[PDB]
Amino acid sequence: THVQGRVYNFLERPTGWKCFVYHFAVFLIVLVCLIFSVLSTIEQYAALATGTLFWMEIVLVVFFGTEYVVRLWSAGCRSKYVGLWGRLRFARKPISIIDLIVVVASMVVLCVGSKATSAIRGIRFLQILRMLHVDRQGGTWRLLGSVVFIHRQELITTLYIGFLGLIFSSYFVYLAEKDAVNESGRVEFGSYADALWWGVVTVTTIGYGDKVPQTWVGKTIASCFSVFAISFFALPAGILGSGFALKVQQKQRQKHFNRQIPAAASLIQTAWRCYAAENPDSSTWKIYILREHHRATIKVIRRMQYFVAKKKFQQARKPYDVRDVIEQYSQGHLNLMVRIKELQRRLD
Amino acid sequence: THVQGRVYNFLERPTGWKCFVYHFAVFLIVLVCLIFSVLSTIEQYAALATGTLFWMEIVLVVFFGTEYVVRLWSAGCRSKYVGLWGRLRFARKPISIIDLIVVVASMVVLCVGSKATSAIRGIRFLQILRMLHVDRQGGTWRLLGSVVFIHRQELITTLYIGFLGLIFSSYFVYLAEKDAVNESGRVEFGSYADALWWGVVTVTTIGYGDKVPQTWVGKTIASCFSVFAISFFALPAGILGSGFALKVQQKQRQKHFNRQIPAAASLIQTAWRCYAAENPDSSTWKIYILREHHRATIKVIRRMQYFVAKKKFQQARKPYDVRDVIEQYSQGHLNLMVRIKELQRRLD
Amino acid sequence: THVQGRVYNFLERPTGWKCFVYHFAVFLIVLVCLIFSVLSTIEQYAALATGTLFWMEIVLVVFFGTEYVVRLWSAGCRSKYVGLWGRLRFARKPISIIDLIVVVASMVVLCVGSKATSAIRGIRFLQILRMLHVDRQGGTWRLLGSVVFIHRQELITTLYIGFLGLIFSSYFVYLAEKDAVNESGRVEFGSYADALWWGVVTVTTIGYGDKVPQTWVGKTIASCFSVFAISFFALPAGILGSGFALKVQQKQRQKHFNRQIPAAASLIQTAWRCYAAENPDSSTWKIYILREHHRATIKVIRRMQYFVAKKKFQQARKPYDVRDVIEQYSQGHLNLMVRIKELQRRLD
Amino acid sequence: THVQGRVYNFLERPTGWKCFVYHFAVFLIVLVCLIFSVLSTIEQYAALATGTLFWMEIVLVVFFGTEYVVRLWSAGCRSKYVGLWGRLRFARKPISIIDLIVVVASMVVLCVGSKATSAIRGIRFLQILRMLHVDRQGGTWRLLGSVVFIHRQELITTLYIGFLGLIFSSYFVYLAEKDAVNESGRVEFGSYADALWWGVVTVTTIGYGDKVPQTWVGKTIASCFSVFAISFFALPAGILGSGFALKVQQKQRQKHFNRQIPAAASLIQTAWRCYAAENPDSSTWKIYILREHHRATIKVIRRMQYFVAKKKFQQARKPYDVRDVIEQYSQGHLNLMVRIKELQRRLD
Amino acid sequence: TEEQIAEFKEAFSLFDKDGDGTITTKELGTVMRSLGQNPTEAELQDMINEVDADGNGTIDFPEFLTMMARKMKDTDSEEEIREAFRVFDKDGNGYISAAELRHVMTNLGEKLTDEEVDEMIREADIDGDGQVNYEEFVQMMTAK
Amino acid sequence: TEEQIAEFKEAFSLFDKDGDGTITTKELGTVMRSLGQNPTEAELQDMINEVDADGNGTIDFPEFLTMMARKMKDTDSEEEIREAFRVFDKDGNGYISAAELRHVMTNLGEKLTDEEVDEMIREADIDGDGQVNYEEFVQMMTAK
Amino acid sequence: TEEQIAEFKEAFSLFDKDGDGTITTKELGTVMRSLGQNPTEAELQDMINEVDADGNGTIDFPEFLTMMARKMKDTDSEEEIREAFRVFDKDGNGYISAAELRHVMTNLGEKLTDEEVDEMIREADIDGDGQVNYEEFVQMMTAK
Amino acid sequence: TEEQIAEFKEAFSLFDKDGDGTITTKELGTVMRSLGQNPTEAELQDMINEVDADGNGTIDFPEFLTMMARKMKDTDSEEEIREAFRVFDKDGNGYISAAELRHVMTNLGEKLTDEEVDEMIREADIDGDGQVNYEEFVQMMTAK
Ligand SMILES: COc1ccc(-c2csc(NC(=O)[C@H]3CCCCN3S(=O)(=O)c3ccc(C)cc3)n2)cc1
Ligand SMILES: COc1ccc(-c2csc(NC(=O)[C@H]3CCCCN3S(=O)(=O)c3ccc(C)cc3)n2)cc1
Ligand SMILES: [K+]
Ligand SMILES: [K+]
Ligand SMILES: [K+]
Ligand SMILES: [K+]
Repeated sequence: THVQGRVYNFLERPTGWKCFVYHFAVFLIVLVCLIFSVLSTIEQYAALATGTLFWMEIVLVVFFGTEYVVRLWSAGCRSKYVGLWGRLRFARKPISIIDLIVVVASMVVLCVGSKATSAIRGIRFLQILRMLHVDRQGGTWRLLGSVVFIHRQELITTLYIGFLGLIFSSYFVYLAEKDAVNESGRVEFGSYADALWWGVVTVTTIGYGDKVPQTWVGKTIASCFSVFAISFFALPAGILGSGFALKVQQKQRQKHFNRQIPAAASLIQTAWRCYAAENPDSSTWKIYILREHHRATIKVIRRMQYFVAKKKFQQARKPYDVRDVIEQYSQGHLNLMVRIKELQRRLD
Repeated sequence: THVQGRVYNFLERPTGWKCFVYHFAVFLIVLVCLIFSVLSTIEQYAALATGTLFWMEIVLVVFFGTEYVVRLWSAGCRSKYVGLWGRLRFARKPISIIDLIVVVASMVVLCVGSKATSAIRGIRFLQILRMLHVDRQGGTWRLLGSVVFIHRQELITTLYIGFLGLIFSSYFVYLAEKDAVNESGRVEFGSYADALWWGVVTVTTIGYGDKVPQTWVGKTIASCFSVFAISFFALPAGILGSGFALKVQQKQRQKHFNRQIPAAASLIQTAWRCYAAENPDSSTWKIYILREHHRATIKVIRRMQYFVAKKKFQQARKPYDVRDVIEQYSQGHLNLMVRIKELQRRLD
Repeated sequence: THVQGRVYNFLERPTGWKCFVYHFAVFLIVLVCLIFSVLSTIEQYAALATGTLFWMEIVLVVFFGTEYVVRLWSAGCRSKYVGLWGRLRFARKPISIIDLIVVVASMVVLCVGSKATSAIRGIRFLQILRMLHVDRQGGTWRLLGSVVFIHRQELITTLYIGFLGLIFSSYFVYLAEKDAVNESGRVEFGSYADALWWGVVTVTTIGYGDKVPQTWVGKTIASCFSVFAISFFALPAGILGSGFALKVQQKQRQKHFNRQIPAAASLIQTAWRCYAAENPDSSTWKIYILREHHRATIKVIRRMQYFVAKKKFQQARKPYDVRDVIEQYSQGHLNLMVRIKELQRRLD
Repeated sequence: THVQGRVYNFLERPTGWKCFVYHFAVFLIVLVCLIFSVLSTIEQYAALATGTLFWMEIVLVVFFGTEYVVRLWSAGCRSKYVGLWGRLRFARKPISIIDLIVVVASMVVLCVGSKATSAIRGIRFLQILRMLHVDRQGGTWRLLGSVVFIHRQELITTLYIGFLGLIFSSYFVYLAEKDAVNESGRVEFGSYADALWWGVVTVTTIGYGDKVPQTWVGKTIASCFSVFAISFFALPAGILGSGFALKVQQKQRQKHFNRQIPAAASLIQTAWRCYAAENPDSSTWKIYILREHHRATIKVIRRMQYFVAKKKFQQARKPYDVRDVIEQYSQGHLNLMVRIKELQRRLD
Repeated sequence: TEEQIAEFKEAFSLFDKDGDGTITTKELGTVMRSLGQNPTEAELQDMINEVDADGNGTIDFPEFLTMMARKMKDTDSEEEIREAFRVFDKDGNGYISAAELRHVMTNLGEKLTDEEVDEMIREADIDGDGQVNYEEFVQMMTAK
Repeated sequence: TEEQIAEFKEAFSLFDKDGDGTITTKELGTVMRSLGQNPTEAELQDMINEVDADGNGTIDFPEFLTMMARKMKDTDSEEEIREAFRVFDKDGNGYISAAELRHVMTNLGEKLTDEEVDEMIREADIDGDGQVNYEEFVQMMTAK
Repeated sequence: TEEQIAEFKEAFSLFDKDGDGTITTKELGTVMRSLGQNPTEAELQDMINEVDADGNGTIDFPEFLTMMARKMKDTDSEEEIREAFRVFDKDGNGYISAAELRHVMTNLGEKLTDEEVDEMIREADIDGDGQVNYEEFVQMMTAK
Repeated sequence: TEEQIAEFKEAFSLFDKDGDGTITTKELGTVMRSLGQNPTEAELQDMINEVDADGNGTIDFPEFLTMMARKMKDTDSEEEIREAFRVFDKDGNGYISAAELRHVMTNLGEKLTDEEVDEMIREADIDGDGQVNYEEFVQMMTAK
């Protein structure tokens, strides 16, 4: 039944170019439908857009619905997806929920709208929402969440500190300039809310220029603030960049080392050997060639061997470091000198 | 008296979720009281805010005051805090000073205000000031100060250089454009103060746009300035990010290595052995089995052993590096070849 | 015929100062001609510029045309460029196409224009286009493309995510503020196009200030957006900087290690030895001192040796890492202990 | 004559706090005089400033002049500064030229001005120029220049590329919007000069907002430009930060390793031994215990030893790396196995 | 757990063989060589590092009990075993070939007896184009 | 390919020398020492690492066939050889000196017999001021 | 300090044992083996690296005096000892258990004599639920 | 330079001792042991690495000539020597003490004969409070 897995990997785990050409095409179709929705807002072009967004909509719903059904049937190539309950587990994950919501809500809106302005008010958001459909495996999102989690302390730190500096400096500016009137006669810093607004738009280096301080006190404080606080709203860029880079690079350098394969073999083998231990009449007992107490000790050794293999494999899943070098050099030199002494005794 | 340490670690060194839920709740309460203070500024909502900030204020002062007393009593679980003088040392540290000031000043303002606009003028700052209460151990601040101290030279450097470039380029612009009149008829660059203002808001990439150069000389200089000087007000972000990251990562990778434990044991043991050395009738003298001069040499050896352990432990407190590898390889190879020669002689 | 290679390396692979002085001079000439073209736009100075851009143009076309012909003749010093077809391959590469287009189009425009305003409309772009002529080997472009390719996943990721955040937050702002009227009476956020404009100019930290949100909902969303999304349009700076740095540094540290030379020797030598294997009457067969089956085994060994040398050299082309250390330590210690056992047996 | 070196290191190579307090004080004095000069520009305070800048000026010139003479006399503690010619070499370096120019020009302006508005027009620049006096050793500038030189290729690259993108995109915008009229009726993009201005202020993320594109073509191009080009004017921050950090850190980690001391000893010793070689009747010839040809071979060996020590010391001046580990492991293992074979032969 | 600690004290006596209460590397290698196994020194060292929590280099009886006490049917061990299979999975569909598995067991890592593999294969429904669902084996040998 | 696999089975028999079907390090070093070569252990190890794809440490017959099957006239091997020459090229023009090449062959790496070099030089048009185009050698020895 | 340097010259004579004025690794290992200690070579090396400031590899008499001259009751050594205890502190409250401390002393690091530990425990007020304040020990053994 | 290359061919003959034209590690260690020096293998290796530019492991006669040809009075060697002194300079003023220098020469690195140091000190004006300007020594021993 190779057809099933074939179309699966064509749809879910794409490689090559034909796959890529397909997914890129679908991306272009969804972007194009979006930009028609963009042009639905402009009063100059709400004429054509509203009309052409009726044909495209039904085309896309039949497309993606057919596609979803094919996909859901093809998922059975996996092992945890076979069975009705397997399928129901396959629809449980997020992106499939997204696809289902989009298609079903498209059907609802198109069937109510033909016989309705709130329709299009919904269509625009659905067109916006379909973009989630591109990432077929959530690799981007998983990467981000990982790297954010690793660096949670740094980010909480800079967030806290920049927050405080914003609060305090903006209060001080508010006190300084609640009376200051703009050249146009209006008061920019009426309230602490507006000072907070100014502070946010300043500290992060945007500077619309809609609120400016006038008095020497405010300018002094704004200078110190803008010079010493902005750098806390710009750390995350560097942190996240380093994290993304290192994450990806380790994830692709681990595509090379092959000791993972023997270690995995060893792990599986000792695990099943341990399981064979419990049953008394297992055949594996013949490996030692009557069993007064041997049951115990054999179980002990095999148990240990299992946990040893477990940890060796686990540590093999990670890159190398200086600790490995130091420890192995120690062990080797020690075993060496032990043998040196053994021979130095053999001379007697 | 486990109740004491239990509530301590519930309040001061929190872990789990119940602790976290509590601290998060308290954070929400203080943020919410702040934003009511924010709305006290807006003339539309100074009615409700001033009123509701009377009930909440007394609720919070009884809350945090009770909390502080419980905390100060529970501190006795520590060893340097037992005793009245221990407590008085516990209140001496900064964050406790903060908490005390907030609660006491709250009591003062609420008792004067009920029987008073300067009151609320103080309340807003106290609400702002309570946010310090969140970090229970100053981890954020300690981290920042550490990383800043490490990179003090780089930061002084970039500060100095960007400062100079600002001064000189802004003077040149002032000379260029003290006559230039805006389209609205006013002169932006009246004084060197305003050119400095423009320079600060430019070099740091904000750009309110309230001051702009008009003449070709000013635009030329501003281009060169903005292209070649801005990068000195943006180094600190990268520096601080790298520092935070590395600091945290080393601080959590050191949670693993266990040679610290034997080295600490060794240190304590040789230290107390050295102290046992001085007293002549110590029992430890029996370890060697009469003391003509042995006093001296034993003290010498034990003294040395102490400083050896001291430095070994100290160096064990830090991560690994290539120096370790090189030195230990040298030592091992040398000891090896020495034994090789010893045996090569044994063959005779 | 050393003249040929001499002028080649003077023009194509420059070193020293005289070369550098020449190329720098040519750069100044092209920049200067550009800035005259700049001044051709200003109505105050379209008089002089249009006139002086007639003499300079013919000077430059004769200069660069003579230069191109000299260059194309001098290319024969290389080996893949000798022959008419070699030359035709030399003109096939991009930068030579650029040079040819510039000179030829210059001839066309100058001959049509003397006996014509669309001329100068073309001249400005050709002056702009000549700047490609500076990089004689495309080192900048090759570097960029390399480093971009390496980090393609990170960049696609941040692009995707920042794109989505832009789309969604800008839609939300549009809903919030399609009714909001500016102080000047006009509506900034008329359409979703304008909200996208605002979003682009915001998220990337420019902030012209031509579009601002007025309503508390918009300001809230803009705050969260500007604080949490901007950092995705600023990752590429850090990523690309690290990549450029590391790329260059490895490319210049590899100027030192010399094991590449023996490995290359070995590679070439075993390759040609393998090729000598096929011909039966090769002289190399005398190296072993009749050939019943020796043909096979000799071919097998030499084949293997070739692929061994291939991979050793390939791995020698790259910098060092911890893997090398670990593997070689293992191998050495193992070979050692094998010999230890061999001798321990020799004692019997 | 320890007084001389004492005051030298108090003035030139300061350490401690008293030194630091002095230099910090002098910095405050110069900053304060500057800010009076700042207030000389403001018409409200040109009264007091011009007056008080007469007393302070003479105070400072006598101060710094006395200081310079003391300094120049104290420089003789060094060895290359003793002698009149040594002093004349000491005044030749930049910062001393700066100090001399400031004091002398101060004398000139104060003596012409008392018996003169161009005076103060000069004073402001001299006050600005005195800030160079702070860095007593040019450590900041030397650091910057070093790190810039190391990363010259990357910076030239990004400069070139961002330059090109600016030129081309700004031309395209100019073509798009030479007709576009602002809401206020004026034409922002009159000339390509103004488009270049807009491009500079955009690409670098300032955004004054004085020039904005109106037409959909311009907005499209500006979006692509601002999203894909800005990151080239922000690389230098990351590059320079990494460079500063690494530079400083290596410069302070090299304060620890002590093999530099034996290597330096060895170097000096073999150098002078080689020099002792030439003179026939040197005493050092007795180290070997008649000289038929021994002259030659001894000179050969000593010459080699010198260059060996030279390179060993040179390499000792730098930090460690994996190359060291690999090479030394190889050498040690090889020497080992050689001795293994030697003994394996000894058993016969 | 009194019978449990009884059996564990019994089992610990077989390794102790004296009144020490600690297990040395030699003290374990002897027991193993009685079974005709011939482990390497570093192997016994690795076995004994992953039992002791004191770092001294031997197994106290509480450490022995801690080892015995924790369970193989674990939230994490299940995932480890499942992720170990996937190294040998072509296309990652959750199935592997019969002959492939037989080849991996008898050749890689600690090579198995052929009859042990013959037992292993028949534990699971091997039919259906020769493919086998390895999560079945996981649930089986994690059932304890 | 039946005659091809016939010859490859024949050739594999010379290394196997028994009914194992796998080639050990010793099992290859013996064959080589029959030719009077005296390779190092690590040399045979490196030879045998770059044949097997199982990681076990010997050469199965399919691995032997995989080795024989792939081609020297390759898109990548051509580039590798061409880039190997350039290490010895002064000015990178695509030409090298006769005497220089003779010196490199007879001294560096696995030193060649002089007469082998005498054969090597005359394969290419060596005249024309003594220079030689090495891409000619590349196309020659990549013609197979 | 004349009696101090007198005693230090006396003590240095016991290690010197001749007119060298420098102490070799062997020259110290002999003295220690007279006490029945049996140190390792690298141990004596580490002992002797942390005395000399010349880097030559022996202890001059001024270096010996420098060692003796500096004090144990130090601002930094106090902190080091205090921070060494905290490795063994559960909950970090500044208290540790009696039995725990006895276990750590007699087992980890350079194992102590039991009676030495019996002396150690009774130096401090051990009562009060068996807990002990270790800063007391710190102040004691840093009193000199 | 004909007498120069004559003397260099003469000197090279003393190391060659046969018609090889290359110098082996042994081939140099023999000459040195004739002088009663006893160098280490790695020492001769380091000596010989910094002569050859071919990487083969011996010294051709042109390499020998290249060594002899380049000069000690160099723009860079002067700076290296000057910067080597500064390691031992307190306060960096360009002066060092007489006794300090005598101590450094006779103890650190390749220890000198005392009379050699007695020659060394008197080459420079040592008077003037015992200080000495080491740039004088630099200019002297870089005068060749
Ligand atoms: C151009 O050269 C530079 C530029 C900047 C630095 C640098 C290092 S640490 C740092 N800021 C800071 O460490 C924090 C904290 C100290 C004050 C300045 N900022 S605060 O405004 O956010 C701020 C303000 C007020 C409150 C209540 C909390 C937070 N600024 C170093 C070198
Ligand atoms: C886009 O590609 C780029 C962009 C920038 C660089 C780069 C490296 S170093 C550097 N600036 C600098 O090194 C400093 C110093 C030299 C002039 C420019 N800046 S200054 O204005 O602060 C400045 C101006 C005037 C004064 C008195 C002090 C300081 N700019 C490299 C590549
Ligand atoms: K901005
Ligand atoms: K703006
Ligand atoms: K910005
Ligand atoms: K702006």
